[PDB]
Amino acid sequence: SYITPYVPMPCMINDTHFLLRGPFEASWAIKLEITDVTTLVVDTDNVANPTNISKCFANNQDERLLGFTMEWFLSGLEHDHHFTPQIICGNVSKGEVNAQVNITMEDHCSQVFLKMRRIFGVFKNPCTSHGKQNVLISVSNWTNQC
Ligand SMILES: *[C@@H]1O[C@H](CO)[C@@H](O)[C@H](O)[C@H]1NC(C)=O
Ligand SMILES: *[C@@H]1O[C@H](CO)[C@@H](O)[C@H](O)[C@H]1NC(C)=O
Ligand SMILES: *[C@@H]1O[C@H](CO)[C@@H](O)[C@H](O)[C@H]1NC(C)=O
Repeated sequence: SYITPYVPMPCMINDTHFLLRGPFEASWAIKLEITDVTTLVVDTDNVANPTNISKCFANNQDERLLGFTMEWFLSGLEHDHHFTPQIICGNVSKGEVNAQVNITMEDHCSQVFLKMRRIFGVFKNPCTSHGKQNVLISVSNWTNQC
């Protein structure tokens, strides 16, 4: 099989905060926050799915590398047709997160949790408790957090 060179550096802040440092020691990092706070609402122009979630990083610099990193991150979940979380792109120029991933479904939450547990290791299971659950994806600056 083929080995991608665009593998980020994972680092876990805590049970709900995670970072994927852009490959080749980039000056940026993908920020993943597990939270039940809804920040984004469905709009006629911002709906996305796992197949074109890269379009939530259009106006960003080095958008190619961001797309490659998100591609690495979503391996094994996008190919799944039974993994259909609502994904809402956000206006980064207005201060919104790059993407909001609806993981309210027990199965979607379970899949995201298992992928992130393969990446970062053991942490608190967010799907035990019911209710709304989201993964907010943004791009933050690397300040040598780890
Ligand atoms: C997890 O880390 C973030 C980032 O520093 C912080 O805002 C948040 O309060 C932390 N959560 C807990 C439960 O400590
Ligand atoms: C992703 O593709 C769907 C159709 O498959 C489309 O409706 C949606 O607008 C696309 N996402 C973006 C951000 O353009
Ligand atoms: C997330 O999904 C649930 C059910 O799948 C839905 O009730 C909720 O409205 C969705 N979130 C948003 C912001 O639309």
